[PDB]
Amino acid sequence: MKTIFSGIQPSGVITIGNYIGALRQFVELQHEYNCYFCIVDQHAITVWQDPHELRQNIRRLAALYLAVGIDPTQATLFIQSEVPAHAQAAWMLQCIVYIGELERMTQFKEKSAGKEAVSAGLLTYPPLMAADILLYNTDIVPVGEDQKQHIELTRDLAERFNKRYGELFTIPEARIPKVGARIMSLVDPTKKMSKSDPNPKAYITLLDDAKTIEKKIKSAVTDSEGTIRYDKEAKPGISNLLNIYSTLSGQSIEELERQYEGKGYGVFKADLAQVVIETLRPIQERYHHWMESEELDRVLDEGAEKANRVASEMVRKMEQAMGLGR
Amino acid sequence: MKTIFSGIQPSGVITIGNYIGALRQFVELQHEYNCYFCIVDQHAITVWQDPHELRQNIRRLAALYLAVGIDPTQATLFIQSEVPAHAQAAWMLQCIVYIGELERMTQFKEKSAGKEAVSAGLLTYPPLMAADILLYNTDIVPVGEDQKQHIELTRDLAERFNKRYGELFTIPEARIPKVGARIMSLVDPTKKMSKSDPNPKAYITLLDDAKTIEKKIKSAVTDSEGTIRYDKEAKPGISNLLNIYSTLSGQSIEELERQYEGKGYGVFKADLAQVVIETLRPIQERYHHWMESEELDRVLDEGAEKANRVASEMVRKMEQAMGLGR
Ligand SMILES: Nc1ncnc2c1ncn2[C@@H]1O[C@H](COP(=O)(O)OP(=O)(O)OP(=O)(O)O)[C@@H](O)[C@@H]1O
Ligand SMILES: Nc1ncnc2c1ncn2[C@@H]1O[C@H](COP(=O)(O)OP(=O)(O)OP(=O)(O)O)[C@@H](O)[C@@H]1O
Ligand SMILES: OCCc1c[nH]c2ccccc12
Ligand SMILES: OCCc1c[nH]c2ccccc12
Repeated sequence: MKTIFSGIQPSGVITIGNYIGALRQFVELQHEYNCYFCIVDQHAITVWQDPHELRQNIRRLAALYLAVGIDPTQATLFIQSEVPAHAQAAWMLQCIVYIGELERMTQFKEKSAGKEAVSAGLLTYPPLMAADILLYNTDIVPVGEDQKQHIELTRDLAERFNKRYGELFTIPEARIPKVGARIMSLVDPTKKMSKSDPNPKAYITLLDDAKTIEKKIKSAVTDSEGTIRYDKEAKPGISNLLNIYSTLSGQSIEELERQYEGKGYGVFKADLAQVVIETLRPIQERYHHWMESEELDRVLDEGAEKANRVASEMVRKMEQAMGLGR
Repeated sequence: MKTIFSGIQPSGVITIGNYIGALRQFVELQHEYNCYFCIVDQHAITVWQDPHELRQNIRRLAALYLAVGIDPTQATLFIQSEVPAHAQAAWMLQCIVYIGELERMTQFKEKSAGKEAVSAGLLTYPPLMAADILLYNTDIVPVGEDQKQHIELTRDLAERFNKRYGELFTIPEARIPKVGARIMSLVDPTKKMSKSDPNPKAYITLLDDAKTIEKKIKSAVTDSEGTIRYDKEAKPGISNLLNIYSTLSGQSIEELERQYEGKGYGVFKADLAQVVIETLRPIQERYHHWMESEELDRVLDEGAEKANRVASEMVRKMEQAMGLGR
């Protein structure tokens, strides 16, 4: 039985991009693999987070993990900061990675483009993520396309540690879905949808109500050609909407192209909004059930205890390999 | 009663520079302050350390801490990596510091000058050091001159956290001794003496035997003027040797200048070597007593338990202020 690890930042409320690219597949993989699913709050604070919003987004993410169908008896669900081994292993891997490898990361370059002043944690984001994965001898890392480069670096760091000190880490492999690996922003179809986008109109969170979802889908940027067909280069907006429609409804893109022959973008958008609303309706109902109850904290308590047992043992082996401590 | 924190890297065997600039004063301050003295093995691995040498240098440093007279019932002596709070607080402070502040650090610039490839841990050395200090509500940090800049940054990070989130950290002050704050290398009197210098002749470790100390002092670079007088600009070699002689023997520099009027560098160096040997002789005897015994590990066990109690509580307050966890 292979091991899976994957994490989601409580930098906001997760989007249909997070769902389609990652979380939706978590629900299937929990039955086939030994699964660790993490709320990576230490990654979230690599940029400014209001403390009250962060505390709440951590609970919201935990509730949405379970609301979409993750069974806490089949997968280990826990908060990153409640397992100290992640910070401990992050430091050791920070001493393995070179500054040039971190500065070349695409995520760092895009996230620091606003400039002014960028935290060191943003630069050292990858070694913490590498620690997340390597601590549990992870075989498979299910992610969207945006995390492929970080997993490539994680493999490099595992190989470097293994050959500098001794064989210890499993070399992880990314698992990126064939469909929906990069949901695009509704207001800029050339940028990926992000839950921390300064525009709320760029994303659909799993907690958006019907009126909000209708507004954001109908406001999504398109061309003016009027034909509903998939073509990323010429029609990136319509192409993104068709991809969301297809993967949420179960209709193929060609089937959707035929369905909307001779129809305008207006009815296409209105229909897609209702497809999204109906998808989110049972998720939101179970979400409110998890946010109301003490059982959410008990799930998190037990998840952290289990992750701590595995991760702290790996840290002991990492320290012994490097010569730290006694 | 004010609190003191100071740490020494097990990157090697500590030198007379480490002793004169820091450790010697530890022995006095332990009776006047609430003291934490640390073996910072996580700082040591910011550059390559052979695991076997690192494991041994950690024990050697612990033994030399106690051999010079640190009383484990008057001060808390512990290993950095055995208190996870240091890595945890280091991550949070990494999210407070800006990359530009780390790149401007003098230590980073000098240590990365060899170039090729520099670990990220070398860049993020300061936020871990800031964590070391701030975790124990430290008032005073006794160090040599080389650590002044790191403590200035630590104060900046404490103030930034305090005003971004809420008053939590004590603002520490450096305590740099009037005499001996920067012992210089014996082979390059314009560089500070360093325990990890690629030349062994640059430093005198506390464990150097008599023949070795004689060799290194007699090989120390001087001018050819022949006069024994203190003048850093014209005679940096002789000036460094006079400073070591003065602070170890209790004679003032002027008293030493008068004593060696009309004498050559040869007898001056030979005499200084014996002053150093006699200084180290009782230290080395008690060192061998600590390395032989189980009581060294018990001291370290109790030190880590006490430091963990204080540091883990501060991490809980740091997490609560930032919104991490629950
Ligand atoms: N636009 C996207 N399309 C598909 N998957 C995505 C997308 N964005 C994130 N993911 C996925 O969500 C998972 C968690 O990553 P993360 O927490 O950092 O999302 P985010 O960047 O903060 O939110 P988002 O990108 O949607 O705006 C990843 O496994 C994977 O990258
Ligand atoms: N040349 C020196 N003169 C005086 N104090 C020193 C000197 N070098 C280090 N120190 C002091 O030793 C303490 C521990 O610092 P550290 O472990 O990093 O020493 P080091 O750089 O590795 O060894 P060294 O500088 O002697 O070659 C510090 O509080 C303080 O900087
Ligand atoms: O950076 C993407 C979020 C994340 C943090 N740690 C991880 C480990 C595995 C998959 C995703 C993450
Ligand atoms: O960098 C100098 C060694 C060191 C690491 N952490 C510290 C905290 C206080 C004084 C010195 C150190």
